[PDB]
Amino acid sequence: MENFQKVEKIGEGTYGVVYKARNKLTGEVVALKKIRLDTETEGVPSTAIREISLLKELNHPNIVKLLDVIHTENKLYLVFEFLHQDLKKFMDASALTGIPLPLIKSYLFQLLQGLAFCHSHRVLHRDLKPQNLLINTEGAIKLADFGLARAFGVPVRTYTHEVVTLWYRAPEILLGCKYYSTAVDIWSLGCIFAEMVTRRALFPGDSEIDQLFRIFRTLGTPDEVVWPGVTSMPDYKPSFPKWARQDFSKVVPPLDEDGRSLLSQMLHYDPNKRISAKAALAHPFFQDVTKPVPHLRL
Amino acid sequence: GSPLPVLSWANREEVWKIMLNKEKTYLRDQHFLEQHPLLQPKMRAILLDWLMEVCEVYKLHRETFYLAQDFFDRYMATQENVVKTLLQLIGISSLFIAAKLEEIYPPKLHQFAYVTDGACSGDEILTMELMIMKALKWRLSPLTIVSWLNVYMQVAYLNDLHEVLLPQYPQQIFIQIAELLDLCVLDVDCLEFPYGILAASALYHFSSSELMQKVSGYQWCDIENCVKWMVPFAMVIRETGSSKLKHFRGVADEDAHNIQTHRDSLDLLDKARA
Ligand SMILES: COc1ccc(CC(=O)Nc2cc([C@H]3CC[C@@H](OC(=O)NC(C)C)C3)[nH]n2)cc1
Repeated sequence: MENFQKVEKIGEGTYGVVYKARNKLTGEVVALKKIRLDTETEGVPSTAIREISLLKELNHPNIVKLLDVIHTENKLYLVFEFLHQDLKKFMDASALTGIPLPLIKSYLFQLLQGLAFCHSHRVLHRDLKPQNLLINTEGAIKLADFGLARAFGVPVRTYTHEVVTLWYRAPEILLGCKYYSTAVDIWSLGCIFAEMVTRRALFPGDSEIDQLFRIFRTLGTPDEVVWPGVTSMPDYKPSFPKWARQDFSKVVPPLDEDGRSLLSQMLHYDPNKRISAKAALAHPFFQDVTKPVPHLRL
Repeated sequence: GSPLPVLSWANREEVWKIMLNKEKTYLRDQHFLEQHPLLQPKMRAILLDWLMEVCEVYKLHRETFYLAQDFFDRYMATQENVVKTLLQLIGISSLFIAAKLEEIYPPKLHQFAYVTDGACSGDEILTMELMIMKALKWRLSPLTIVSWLNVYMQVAYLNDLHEVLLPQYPQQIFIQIAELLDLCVLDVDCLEFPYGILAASALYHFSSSELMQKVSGYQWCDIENCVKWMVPFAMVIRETGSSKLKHFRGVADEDAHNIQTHRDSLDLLDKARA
C-alpha cells in the first residue's frame, strides 16, 4: 500500500470512510474506501464481502469499477474508480437553470444500461438514489455503492425487508411484499427520472405511511384491477383514502409524450407489469439516442 | 440449449449465457488433494458432513453450505500441504464467510468458534477468512450445486405466465433430490463434473431424461458419464427411501425446504464404493 497519497476525504457514511487518493508517479486518482478491521468484531462486514464479490464480476462502463482490494496492517482498502461529483449535487447546482433535456435523456439511458447489465447478471442494486449516481466530466454517469446489493436466484426467495431509501422505495416494499426482484430498481430510477425533470423529489415522504400516501396522491390509490393482489398484501388497509391519478402533464410538465409514457411504465404499481430496464432502452423516448439492433428471429 | 422461458427483465439467452459463462471462471479440480499428500479423500467427507450438521443446528440455508463447500474446494486448489488439524479451521471459516453472504441474520463469530469445541478461536476464524477470500481472488459468487437444483425445479413447474422468479414447486420432492446431492458432494470425485451437470443428473434419477433435458437444456450424452458415476449413490438413497419435509420453528413453511438438513449418511457414502 504505497504510491497513493490521500488528497481529500470524500465522505463517511453507511459505505465506510472514502478518501480521494492520487498516484504520485502516474498522476492517477482513485477513491479509497478504508475498512478498519480492528473495530469489526465480526471480521470483514457482510456488506463489504457482498460488494467486493459482486463488483469483481460487474465490469460495465456505467458501473463504478472496483480496481483492487488491498489488505494492509489491520485494515482493508478498497480501491475504486474516481468520479468528481454525484447526481444530487449536479441536480442542485442545476436547480435554477434546469438540466438540459438531451442530458437528462443521456443520463437515464446510461443508467438503464448499467441497470440492465446488473439485472441480466441477476443482481439487484436496492439503493438507487441520486447520491449513489456519480458523474464525470465526459458526460458519463455510473452506478455506485453496492453495499446494499444482493444477487437473486432463479427463482428468488424471501430477501431482506424494508430496503431502498424511503423517497425511492417501491410501493410493493412499503406494503410488505414477500418476494421482490428487479422491479424495485426500476421504480427508483423512475423517481430519479422525474426528479431530473422537475428539479424536486417526486415522493418526499417522512414516514412509511406518508411515503405511501404521497405515491397514492400522484398515481392514484391502486386497486385489484390496476394491481392484482394489492388488497391482500400485509400492510394494505381498506381505510386508505381514494385519490385520483394526476395527469402527467402536471406531474412532469416539461416532459413530452414519449417521456410521460416511459415514466408511466417505470412507475406502474404492478411489479410484474412495470417496464424492465432492457425494455426501457427500446422505448421511443430513446429513438434518437440509439438504433435497434437486428434481432435473429430463430 | 437454454431451458429458461422468455424473460421480461432480460434476454432469456443472455441470462443463461452469463450463468454458463460464470462456470468458466470458477474452476474445480477433482484431484486437488494430490497437492496435499498428507490428506485423504475421506477427511473431506467427514468435514463437509460436519458442516451439514452445523447448518441444521443453526438452521442455515442449503445455499450457505454449498457456498462453504465450494470455497473449501477452490481454496485447497490454491494451497499445498495441509495438516488434518487445519481442516476444521478452514471449513468453519468457509461457513462463516458463506453465512455472512447468504443469511439475513447470520450467527455471530463466537457461535462459529463455539461449535469447534475450542479448537478454533474467534481470532483464528477471522485470520482464516481473510486468507480464504484473498486466495480465492474474492471470487465468492459461484453457482452452487443446490442453486442449479432450484433453477431446475422452477422450470419443471412453469405455467402459462412463465414467471421464473416466483418460486413454485413441491417442497418434498426438492429435499429428496437435494438428499442425493448431499451424498454425492461428500465424494471428491464429483468435481470432475460441473455443478449444473451434477444437479441435472440427480434430478434425472428422480424423474426422466425428458424432464431433465426440458429443465436443464443438457442432452442425455452430456450427463451420461455423470449419471453412470452417480449410479451407486442413487440406489443407496433408493434402498433406504427418501426423507420427509421438516418443520423448523421460526422458519416459514414456504421456506422450510431451503433449510439444510443432516442425517447420518456416513455409511451411506461407503456403500456407493464398488
Ligand atoms: C470532498 O470532495 C468530493 C469529491 C468527490 C465526491 C463524489 C464521489 O463520491 N466520487 C467517487 C466515489 C467512488 C467510490 C467510493 C465508494 C463507492 O461509492 C460509495 O459507496 N459511496 C459514495 C456515493 C459516497 C464508489 N468513486 N468516485 C464528493 C466530494
